[PDB]
Amino acid sequence: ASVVPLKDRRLLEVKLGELDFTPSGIAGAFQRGYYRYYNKYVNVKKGSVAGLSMVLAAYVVFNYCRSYKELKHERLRKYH
Amino acid sequence: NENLFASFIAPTMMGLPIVTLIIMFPSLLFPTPKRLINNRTISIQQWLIQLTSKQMMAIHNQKGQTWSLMLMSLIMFIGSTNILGLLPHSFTPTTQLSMNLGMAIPLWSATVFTGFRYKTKTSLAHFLPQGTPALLIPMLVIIETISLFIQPVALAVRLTANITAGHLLIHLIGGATLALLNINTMTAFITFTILILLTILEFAVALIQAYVFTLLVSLYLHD
Amino acid sequence: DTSTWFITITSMIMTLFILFQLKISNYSYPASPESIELKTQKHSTPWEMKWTKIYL
Amino acid sequence: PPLPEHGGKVRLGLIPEEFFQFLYPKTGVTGPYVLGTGLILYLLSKEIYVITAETFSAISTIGVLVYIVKKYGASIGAFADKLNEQKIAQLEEVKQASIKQIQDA
Amino acid sequence: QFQFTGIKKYFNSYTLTGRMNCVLATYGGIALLVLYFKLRSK
Amino acid sequence: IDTAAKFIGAGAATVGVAGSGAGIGTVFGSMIIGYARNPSLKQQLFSYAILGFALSEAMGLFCLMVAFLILF
Amino acid sequence: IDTAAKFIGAGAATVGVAGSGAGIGTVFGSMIIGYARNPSLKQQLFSYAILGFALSEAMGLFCLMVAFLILF
Amino acid sequence: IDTAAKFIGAGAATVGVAGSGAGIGTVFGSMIIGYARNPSLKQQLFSYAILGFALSEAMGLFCLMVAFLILF
Amino acid sequence: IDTAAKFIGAGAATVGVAGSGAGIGTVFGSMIIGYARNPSLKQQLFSYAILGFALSEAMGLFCLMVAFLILF
Repeated sequence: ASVVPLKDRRLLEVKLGELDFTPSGIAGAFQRGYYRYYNKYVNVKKGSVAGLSMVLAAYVVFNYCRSYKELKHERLRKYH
Repeated sequence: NENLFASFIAPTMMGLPIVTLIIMFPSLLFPTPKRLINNRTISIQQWLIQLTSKQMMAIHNQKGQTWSLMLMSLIMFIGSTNILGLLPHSFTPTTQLSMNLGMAIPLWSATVFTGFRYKTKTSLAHFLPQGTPALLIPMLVIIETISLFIQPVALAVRLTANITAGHLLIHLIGGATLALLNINTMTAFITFTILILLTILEFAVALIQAYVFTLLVSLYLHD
Repeated sequence: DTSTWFITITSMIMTLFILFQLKISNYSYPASPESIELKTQKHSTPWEMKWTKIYL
Repeated sequence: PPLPEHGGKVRLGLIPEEFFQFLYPKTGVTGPYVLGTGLILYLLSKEIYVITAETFSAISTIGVLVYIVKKYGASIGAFADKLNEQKIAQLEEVKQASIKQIQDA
Repeated sequence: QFQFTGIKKYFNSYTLTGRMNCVLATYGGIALLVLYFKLRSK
Repeated sequence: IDTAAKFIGAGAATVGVAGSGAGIGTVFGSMIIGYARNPSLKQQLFSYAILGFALSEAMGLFCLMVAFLILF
Repeated sequence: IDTAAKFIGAGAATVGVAGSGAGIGTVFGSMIIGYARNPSLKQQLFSYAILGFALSEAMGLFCLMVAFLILF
Repeated sequence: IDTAAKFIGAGAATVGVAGSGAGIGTVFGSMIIGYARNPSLKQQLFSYAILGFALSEAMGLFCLMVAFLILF
Repeated sequence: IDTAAKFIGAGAATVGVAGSGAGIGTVFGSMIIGYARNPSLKQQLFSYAILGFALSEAMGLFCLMVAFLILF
């Protein structure tokens, strides 16, 4: 399973931003990564936001799971 | 009696979940390329080192420059692990006081044993400052040695105590927004206080200059 | 909070300083490159005098 | 203070004009949008589950990271500029070594 | 095991003084004991 | 009985920060008169404003460290 | 004993928030001696004061929440 | 009653750092102006501020050591 | 209750060493601003700081020795 998780980061990193393979990241898949937010993080050209801001968005929702048991707070219903 | 603030009483929890994943994670944010031209996201990491490798190099100018290639690894770790934690529900390893007492003492005592393996006399004959007057020899060498052993405690406790102090004002000013179901005008001003305070809490980069540098001065002075 | 007992993190910090000394060790330096800028010239410069003595 | 008041009034008018323009743009695109309304429910169902807490400081640490995307479009120029000297720093050695030798031969 | 010979020239250079975690180790062992001692007397 | 002594020992511990509320007031007032003489702010003059700020807030916040320990 | 303990932890904390008034005496005051040497006014000169004025007040409004943290 | 007077006993002795908490603001606000006038910091003019900081932050944690030794 | 006043008495008596905290932050900062204008330190310039350090220190450790002699 080690060659399974190692081929997740390697494949993802090349595809997400940058690597005949180095200039493939020069156009970048940042145009593919762009459409998720709205438009506004446009500065990803050489300081690439959507390359980095996906890992940090993954590390937040991964740490939302551990905190969920402690801060329950929910009634016998749903919120607004 | 117009604007009544509220408060909420709730325990503020520095729990201890599984740490050895969380330590390794700000290593994989930085890649390293085996190529000549790089790919415009390492290239602004590679430039950022070039700068601050030219300020912990300039002072020393010795054959103690061999030590300085490590000191730029020390600045990227607590430069990152203090900047990751500003996110919504993340966890900083430099919050707990445990590892910082393992970052000070194996580094601080690596300095006093550096001159004692080469100089052996004049490293702690730096306790002799000047052309000795008579009435203040015992008042001096009980002072300048009590301000030596303070230095490992002075180096670690200054880091843990203000990093966590940033996190409580994040919660308490933030938690007073949630419990502000009274008059709704003052809710924005507490929110606007937060988004100023989060700009001040990017002095978590500024507090790593004051950890590598007073390690250099505590290296340059001894050696 | 006031946490306790300390058998944790500190053994997981020195494994990290096998990582950071692996990445940052492979760093191209402009200054280092500059220091390889004059090593090619003056070997060929005296090589011009190597044919000046081989003739004269 | 009077000068500050005038500027604020001017700023307030321009913002309203911009808002009107944005509204017109939103109105035009009414037929052809099939993206957001597929995923606006999971953020409406999970927000009916658990996601409310003392995390209005979640937005303000994400709001400040939007203002740095403004200067990131100037960080690109710096990034582009970075190593231009380095690559040129490499162009000087390939140019000097050939021309200094071929005339000597 | 090639996380060694890339940095093996570095180690025996500076671990002569840098690999003195014995003091750190000694402090850690003592710290664990005092915590246990206070929880023994509760 | 010590419930008040929980409070005032915390309530007296907080006023030791009142030095560093003024100590950074020196180093920012003393920078503008170091700047109006010599307009080279991008040099090391501004870099000695933050290290002077950080070394003063290092002795600033950890006075509130002893405040919470008396509470909690 | 409850309202006795709360209030004298609250008043003795608000001493520290006028402990940063003595800093902005220097921050707003040392603008004077800088402005008279050089009148480059709307430069970073007045704006470095705002980096002094609102950072020294940021230790002033620091402890004021901590006083109201022990009001309740 | 031994415990409660200790709780206020360390609370008064917390504020001994409040002298060093702003005494480190002055000396690092006096090398912003001594480097501005004469740029020769790399000699004595920086090592006289750290030597100013060592012999003034010797007295900040000097008093909190007493506030610990009155607590335990 | 007799030892209860023995502990809170040295609690405020070591606040008098904070006066040698902020009072030493000037006289080590004044050897910064007044060194660059005149490089003659090996003459009585450094010697009038050591007198200025020690005799300012003597009122620091004197208010430490009260806290010992009040307790024992």
